Amino acid sequence: KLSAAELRQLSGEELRNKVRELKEELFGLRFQSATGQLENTARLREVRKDIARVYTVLQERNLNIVDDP
RNA sequence: CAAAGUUGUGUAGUGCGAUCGGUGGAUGCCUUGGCACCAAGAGCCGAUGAAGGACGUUGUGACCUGCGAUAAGCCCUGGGG
Ligand SMILES: [Mg+2]
Repeated sequence: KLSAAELRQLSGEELRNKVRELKEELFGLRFQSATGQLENTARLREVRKDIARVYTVLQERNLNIVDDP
């Protein structure tokens, strides 16, 4: 899974929790990469892409491009 | 055999020719680059912060191109497969 437009079915607070969880996962991945672990390197970019998606949804809600749930 | 006389000279090197190579990158044939134009556009950008940059950004060392900590990319829409 890589997240998609179903993030628009979530609420603001749980989307922000999603942001925090994604940031923590990226932190762990970066530490693994530094320490020599993390064979799965593509996730290291996909997590940042997911953060971008969640910020996209939040900003469209904030700017009223899409009606806020 | 002696006497008198004649002629000859490449083991150092060199010249010329032929031949076989080396160096060199001319020539010929090209080209992801230029040059001069034609036709149609567009003729402004900027405090909603420009022109141009610095630094950063990739699974990984650099540089170029793109991008800006949402960082060779995020979303919507249409096309295409
Ligand atoms: Mg003209």
